[PDB]
Amino acid sequence: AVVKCKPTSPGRRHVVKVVNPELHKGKPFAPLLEKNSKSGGRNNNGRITTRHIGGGHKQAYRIVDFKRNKDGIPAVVERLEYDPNRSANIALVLYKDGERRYILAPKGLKAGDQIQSGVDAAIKPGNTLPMRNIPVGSTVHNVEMKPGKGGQLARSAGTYVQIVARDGAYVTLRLRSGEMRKVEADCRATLGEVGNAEHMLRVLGKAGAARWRGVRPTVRGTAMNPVDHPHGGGEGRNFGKHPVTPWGVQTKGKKTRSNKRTDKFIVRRRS
Amino acid sequence: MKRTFQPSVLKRNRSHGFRARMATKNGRQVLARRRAKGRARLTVSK
RNA sequence: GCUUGAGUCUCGUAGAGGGGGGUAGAAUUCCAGGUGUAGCGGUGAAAUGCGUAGAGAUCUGGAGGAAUACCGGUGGCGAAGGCGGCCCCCUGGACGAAGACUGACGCUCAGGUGCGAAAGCGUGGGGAGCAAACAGGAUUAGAUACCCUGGUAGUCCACGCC
RNA sequence: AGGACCGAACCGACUAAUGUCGAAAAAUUAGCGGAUGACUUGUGGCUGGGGGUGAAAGGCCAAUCAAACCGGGAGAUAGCU
RNA sequence: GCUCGCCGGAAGACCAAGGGUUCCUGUCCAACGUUAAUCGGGGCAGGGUGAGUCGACCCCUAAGGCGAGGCCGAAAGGCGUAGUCGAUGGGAAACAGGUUAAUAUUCCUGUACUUGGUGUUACUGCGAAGGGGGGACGGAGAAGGCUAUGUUGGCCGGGCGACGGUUGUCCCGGUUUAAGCGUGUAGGCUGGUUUUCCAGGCAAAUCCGGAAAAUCAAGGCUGAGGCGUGAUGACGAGGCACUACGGUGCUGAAGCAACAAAUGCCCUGCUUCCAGGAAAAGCCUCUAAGCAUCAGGUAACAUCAAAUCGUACCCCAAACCGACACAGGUGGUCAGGUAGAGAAUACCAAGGCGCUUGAGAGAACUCGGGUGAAGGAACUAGGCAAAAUGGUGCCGUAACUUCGGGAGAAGGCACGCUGAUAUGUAGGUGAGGUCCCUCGCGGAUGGAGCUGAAAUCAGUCGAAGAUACCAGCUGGCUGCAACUGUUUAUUAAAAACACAGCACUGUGCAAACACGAAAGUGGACGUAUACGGUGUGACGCCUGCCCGGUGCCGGAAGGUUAAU
RNA sequence: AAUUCCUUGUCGGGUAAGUUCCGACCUGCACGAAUGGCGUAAUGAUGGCCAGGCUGUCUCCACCCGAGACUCAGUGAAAUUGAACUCGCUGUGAAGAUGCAGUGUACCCGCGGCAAGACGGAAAGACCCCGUGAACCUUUACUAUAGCUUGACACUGAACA
RNA sequence: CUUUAAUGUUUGAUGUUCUAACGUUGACCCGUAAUCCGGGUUGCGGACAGUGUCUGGUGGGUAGUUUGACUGGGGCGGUC
RNA sequence: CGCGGGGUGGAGCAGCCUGGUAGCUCGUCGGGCUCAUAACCCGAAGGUCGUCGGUUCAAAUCCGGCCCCCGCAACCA
Repeated sequence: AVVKCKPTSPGRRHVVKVVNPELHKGKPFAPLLEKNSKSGGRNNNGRITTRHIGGGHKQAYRIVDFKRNKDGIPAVVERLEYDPNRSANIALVLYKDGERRYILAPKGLKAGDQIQSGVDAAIKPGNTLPMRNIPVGSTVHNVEMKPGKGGQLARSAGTYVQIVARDGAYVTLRLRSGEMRKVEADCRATLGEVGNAEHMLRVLGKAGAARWRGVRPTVRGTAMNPVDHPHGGGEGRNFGKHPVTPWGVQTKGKKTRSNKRTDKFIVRRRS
Repeated sequence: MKRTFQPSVLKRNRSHGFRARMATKNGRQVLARRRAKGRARLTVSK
C-alpha cells in the first residue's frame, strides 16, 4: 500500500514506504535458497563493464520456478514472502504431493488458496497452460519465448500482456511496451497479472536509500573532462554538442535494433 | 603519515614469490635475467 | 392513555435512482493489401494543408477509444447537482391495496458534518473524435476575433482535493 | 523510527600561530566538522599504462601523473646554450 | 636508598602483524649514543624458546587464482568444467598454584578432558562420490536475571602512634579459590506420541515432506549464575630463621555477609522495522550398489598413540613502518578508588618513568601564557586572534513554515555545608520467622539489616557556592545551494560534485551497451512498475515562440551512385 | 543582480560620515523559463552587511612567569664562496660603482644588535618572445582507422507461381 | 525503323512453400555425481542469419601531423 | 589610430555588384463615396541621389579626401 512518512527529518520527509501486511515476517525457506555473490559491474576481465552498479546490501538468491512442469497437481498456497531480487513478491506454494516451491504471485492470491497447471485447469489467476487452449483476449504474464524454456516476458510488478489474436501456431501478443510480437503457440503462460501494483508509487527519499539498495552515483558529462567524457570541457558549463554516450554513439534519438534473426516476429514496433 | 610500505610477509610471497614467478612465461623471463647477473638473491623468498 | 400526526410490518407496481463487473452494433480515425485516377478537402470567395512516392473514392480484414440514432414525450426517478444501448449481482427512495400494531416517537434548526455538474489540480494509466493555448492561411484600416487547415493540456478511467 | 541533536574513542582537516637548511620531504599547539551511517577499519584478493580508477579535481595508481616506474631501441634529435 | 614530580581508557600489562636474538649474564670503552660514561638495544663469549588441550599445519569453504579434457586465438596466451587451493569464517580437547639470571594454559605438584588404533566380552544388521536435518547467521531498541569488580560491615593480625587530642562511632593491612562433574534455576522455544497411505526429494528410504486418523494433555530441547564438590588442598598478612647482606628455608590466623554494578554472560535469545541479512565440512540420521557363521555398528573396560613447526624479547615503540635511538602512523583484549551523565576531565592504586646535554645570567628581541586603569572595533582587507557565553531542574520563548520544526530561540531564578520532617524519606533490594505444596535452586506472607535521590523550612560562612578541570556567543537582513554526505593526500572543503525526484530517448531478451582480435562474461541467474545514456537537480507555482543552420527519425519515387 | 561597461547611476533607510549592505525605479553595453525561471522552512567549519554582549585588536603599550636568545664547559653542522691591504660623497662608464677619477674622512681587532646595500643566497625565469621544439585537448583543419552500416561473391540448395 | 503478339531460350528482380546446409545462450538422454563442451533423437526457424573477401557511406571513438614570415616585442590590421 | 557597412522624395527602405533609363509602401495636395470623419476607390506632383574633386562618351553607380552615423576592435604582462 501507500503510506506517507511523517516529515520528522530532512531525508525522511519524502519517504513513501510500501506497506504490505500480508508478507510473512518469518524466515524464508532454507532449501529453496542458495547464495548469489555480488560483482558490481566487474566481470571476467575485472573491468567495470557496466557503470553505476555495486556496493549495496547482501541478498540471497531465491529459486523461482518458471517452468511449472508438474501436471495435474493442485497447489495449496502456504504464504507470501518478500523478495529482494524481484520487484514482484513470491508466494511459497505447497503441492498435493508435498513439495515446496516458489512462484511469482498474481493479483488476488491470498495465503492458503489453490492453483494448478496443465490444460485441465480452468480460469483462475495462477493457473498455467499453453496458449493454444486460452480464450482470445486473456490477460496473462510470465509468458515464455521458446516451447519449454520457462518464461521471459511480463514478470515485473503490475505487468500484463494482452493476447490480441490467435492464428494457428502463433499467438499475436501485445507486450507491455505495446510492441506486437508473434510467439509460438506451444508456450506456457500464467493467468492473471502480477499484483504488487503500488511499486511505482514507492519513492526512496534518501540517497542512502539507493546506496544500500545497490546503485552507485551517476556523474554527468557536463562536469567531467574531455579526456574522460565526450561532453565535459569548458570553464563555465559549455555544451555546443550533440548529446552522445561515453563511447561516441549518439543518443536522444538513435535506433539500435539490428537483430535480423527475430525481425520476423515484430509486427509493429513499440510506440 | 601512513608511509608507502605497510609490511606483510604473506602478500609479498603471493605477488613476488619464487613459485609465483614460475607461473607465467614473463615470470621465467625474470629469473632468466636474475641468473644472468649471477645474483645470489634470486627473488625475495625464505 | 386514545387516535384524524409520524413510523413499522404482510403483497405487489413503474422507474435514465446509485455502485461494481461484462457485452453489442453503427459511425470516425489509423495501418496493411487489392482495384483505380487527377484532383481532394474548404468557404461568402480563396488559401495553407493533402496528392503523380499515387490521396480522395470503393471493397476486405484487423487494432483501438468514446458516445449510445430511431424508441424519447412541458415523460420518469432523485434532496439538489444530475442520471438514459443491453445484461448480471448488491442495493436506496417514493407510490397504491385491505388490515393490524407502537402510542406524539413530531416540525424546524445558528454552529457542525455530508453530497455536490463543468472548469481546474495532484499520482498512475488511456488517447479515436472534439478542442483552450499556439501556428499557418484569409478577411480586415488592425484580427494576437468571428472562417478554414492542424493541434498540446484537457475531455475518458481508478483514488483523492477544490 | 530517524542519512535526528549535544558530545569522547575514532575519521577528517575549516581558522590562527609555530615550523620552512623543521622534531617531521604537511606535523605540533589551541579551537573545529561527522560521530548508527552515503560510517570507519583490519585481513585477503580483482582491475594496469593510451590502460585502470574516479560522489569528476584532468585529482589518484609506492613522496613522482594532461599520461608511472625499469630495461632496450638510443650515444634518439637539438638551425639552441 | 630517601624525598619530590609525571602519565595512569596510558607514557600500564599482554597478543596478532611485522622484525629476527634487540631477551638474560659476564667482560670491555677505540668505533655507536648529537655530552662524559665503570651505563646501554654498541663489541666479545656463554646461556635461554621443553605443549595430545595455545596458534598454525590439518577436515571444510567464500571473494578470487590455477585448471585434465574442451572452446577460441599468429605464437605466447585468454577463458572455463570436473576437481584443487586459498581465511579475515566454521570445526575436538586444561584450569589453578609454585618454579628461572631469562621460558611456561608447554616444566613440576594436584585435579580433569578430547579424538583415533588395537584387543576382549555382552548384543545387534551395517553400508557411498546420493537424500534430509543440523550447522546457519541482519540492523536497531527495550527489559529481566547474574558475574567480573568495588565499598562498607563482621571477624582475624598489628598499633595506640617523635606537636594539642586518640582504648574507641579509632587507624592500617588481609579477607583469595578456577577447569570439570552433579542437580539442572532465572529465562526462552516448540503441541508430544501411535497407525495408515503417497504422481515428492536424479535412483531408493523406516529420514524428511504432504494428506487423513487416534490418545493424552504434557513431554522434550536449550540454558549464564548459584548451591555442593573440586579443596581436613593451595595460596595466605605477619613472624620464625641464615645473610654471599641479592634472597632462601620453615611456619602460618581470618578466609563470611550485604549492597551496588557492566558494553562481559543468557543473547548464535525477545520485540519490531526494512534495505530482507555465506557456503561446505565435522556431527546426526536414512538408503542404493551389495556384503551377511562375517566384515562392521552400539556400550563398558584395559592399553597404546596424539606427530611436524612456532614458542625467547619488543608489540601505540630507541627493536614495525618514517634514511636517524625521529614530538608522526599501527588492528584487538583486560581496564580499579572519588567526584562526575561518561571510556570526558582532575587527582591517585597496580605498574612503569623523569623524555641521554647541563651549570649560570634574567639584556634587546622571539615563542607559549597570566593580568591590566579610562574607553570599547576607534584596529583592519575583514571583530583575524584572544575575551566572554558554557551544567542540571524549572519558569518562559517571535517572524515564518512543508505544521516535523524554528528552539537549548532570546531572556531569567535557585545551586555550598549542617540540622529538622525521618536516631537518613519516597523508592529498591532483601535474611530470619510462619503456612502450604504436583518437595525444590519453590510460591505467598513477612519485614531486620543495608543502600540511598530529591523537595520544603531554618541556621550559618564567603565578595564569588555549575566556585577547579570541564563546559554553546546570540539576535537582525540577505545571496547561493535543498539538506547528512563527497573532492584537489601535500597552498583552493565552496555557490563546485553527488542526491531522492522529474524529463527524454534507447532495448522484445542470444536485449541495448561495455570488456575482450575470439571464445566467454558482466547486464541479470533481472526482463518495460526492467535496464543503459543524457540533461536538470527537495518541495510549491510554472516550463512561452522558432524546424531556417545542425543532428536524429520516418518515406523512399526520381537524379546521381562502388564493387560485380 | 555571482550579470549594469559607462557608474561610486537615482530615490529612500541605517551612520555625524556609507565605492559595501537593504528595499525600490527600469536607461537590461550583454537576465530569462531542465545549458530551467521566481520564490522557499530547515540545514550550512559558506559570502557580504549590522547591533547587543565581551575583550589589549586599537588610543600606547606596561609588568610578570617559563623555554631559547647571552656567558662557561663538552659535542659540533649547513646554504655560499675567482681573488681582496672589503670607506662616504660627486661625476663617468654594458648607461644605479667599495675597487676608475676628484675630494673628504677614518687607530688595529672583537662580541652582542639591527637589515639599506654587496642589482645578497636558493630555482640554466613560471612573465614576454623565439625554435619550420614537444605534449595533451577541440572541431564543419588534411589524410587514414576501430566500430557501425550497404550491396555483390562464397559457405548456399530444390521447386513451381 | 517504331509500335508490338505468341513460342523456344537466356540470365535477373520479388512471392510463397519445402528440408538436408547452417544457427539453435529450447526440452530429454548419455559420456557424467559436472549450470562448460561434444554427440544422439526431437522441437523451432531457415537458405535468412552469421562469417570471410571486395566496396560505397558515416566516423575526433582513436592515431599521426599541419596550423607562414616580415613586423621599431608579439597580437590585430596591413603587406609580400 | 585601425576594419567593415550605410547616407537616395516628408518618413521607412530597394536599385549599386555587372557605369548611360530611378522603384515600392506610407505620407501630402485634389476629386469621389457619407449627413460628416476615418477607412476605401481614383488621379497627380514631389528625389541638390551626404559632400567636393578626379577618371571616363556618360557618375546614384568607380576611386579618393572630408563630415555624420552604426557595429567590431581598443589586446597578453
